[PDB]
Amino acid sequence: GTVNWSVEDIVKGINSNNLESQLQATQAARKLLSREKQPPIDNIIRAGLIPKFVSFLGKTDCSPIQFESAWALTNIASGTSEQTKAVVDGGAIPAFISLLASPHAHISEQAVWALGNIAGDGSAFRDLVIKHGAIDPLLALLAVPDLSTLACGYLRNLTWTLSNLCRNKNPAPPLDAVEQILPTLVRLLHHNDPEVLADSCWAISYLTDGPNERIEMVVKKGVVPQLVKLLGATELPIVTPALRAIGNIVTGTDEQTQKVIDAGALAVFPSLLTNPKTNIQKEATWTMSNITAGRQDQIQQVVNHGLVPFLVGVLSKADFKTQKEAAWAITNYTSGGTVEQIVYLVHCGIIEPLMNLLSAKDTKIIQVILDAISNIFQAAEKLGETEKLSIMIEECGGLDKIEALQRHENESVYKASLNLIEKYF
Amino acid sequence: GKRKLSVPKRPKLP
Ligand SMILES: [Cl-]
Ligand SMILES: [Cl-]
Repeated sequence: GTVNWSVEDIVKGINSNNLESQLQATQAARKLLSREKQPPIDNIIRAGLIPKFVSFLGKTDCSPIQFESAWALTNIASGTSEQTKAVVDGGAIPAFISLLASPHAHISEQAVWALGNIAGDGSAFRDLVIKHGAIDPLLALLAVPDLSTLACGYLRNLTWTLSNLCRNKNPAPPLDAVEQILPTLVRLLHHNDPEVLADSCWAISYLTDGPNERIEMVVKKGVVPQLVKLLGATELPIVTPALRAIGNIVTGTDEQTQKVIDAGALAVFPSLLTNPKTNIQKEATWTMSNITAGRQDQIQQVVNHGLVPFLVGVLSKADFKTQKEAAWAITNYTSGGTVEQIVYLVHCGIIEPLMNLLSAKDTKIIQVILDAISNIFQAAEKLGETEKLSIMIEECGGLDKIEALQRHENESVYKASLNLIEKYF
Repeated sequence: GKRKLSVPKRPKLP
């Protein structure tokens, strides 16, 4: 009955002073906006239907039209920024926040969904949603003794919407908003549903992407052990944001990095550094690079867990982006490590794959590797073994590459390469 | 030497 209407038919029904005709026209609009194949969103907007849908949200006397309009507005807000803006300009934000208190679960859920789309557009709309006071009624919906009593889809939508309030930077979410959300976020992080867990980890990863003060807020909540536990999950959609979160945390201070190590995260890295999914392998190596940029006792933890041969393996064979992160892990290792630790790196066979990457057509990684070779030679000077190191580099074709790098297009590349030649060869 | 670093919108389908 309300299937495949024209836009003018929808306008005609909505413009009538008949609430039932309006309900039927609104449902027809919803079904139009629900077809996966190019929904006529711009046509609906140009017809000036948005303010009508928003007004229908306030009709507590007629819950079906509240639901249909909420669904319709949800799908419009799911589109482009201009389409989302059109929904916001219609005054939908405070109207949807009022619907969060609806006695009908499917209606309040739709309001949660719609606010999620609006907040997900960017920092501005995210903060505007917060300013309208969305956080309190959102969190109130999760104020139950046991989350398992809530409908599965209902809980998933709430978690997803909450993660959008944690999303985006420039600027990051308000500090007072993050502090208000965090306790609920921690509780969701201990739930048993994979999708809730995935979105909870994404939310945490968003909050940990920034200044160390932002990281500290999260770490203070004691979520690191749970993040490490989720790091060993079988579900890839859980491991990915959990790894991202852990990776963000170790970009902070040595003390914050230590929390990750103490939680036992390093024991998961043999799997992560050999993970079939390339992006997991890249972010794990990136995480390792920031850990090897820490204290010497933290570098020692990496050694004790037997992660150095895994770094050699990644450097030897991986996607190039992952190998680039491995080069960083090595340069950071050699920069801050003890002579004993640097010697161990060579004994594990770091030289050959390090030299093989000097033939990469990437200026930055060449710089990074040259810094590593430099730092390794410095450790050889303290032991009087620079001659032995020079031979190793000579035996694997490393000297040939360093020599040809003397005539390289970059300034510091040609500088460091020629410096290495005359100093050790 | 530290180096710093779920769809935003979803339509409801039948
Ligand atoms: Cl924005
Ligand atoms: Cl892949």
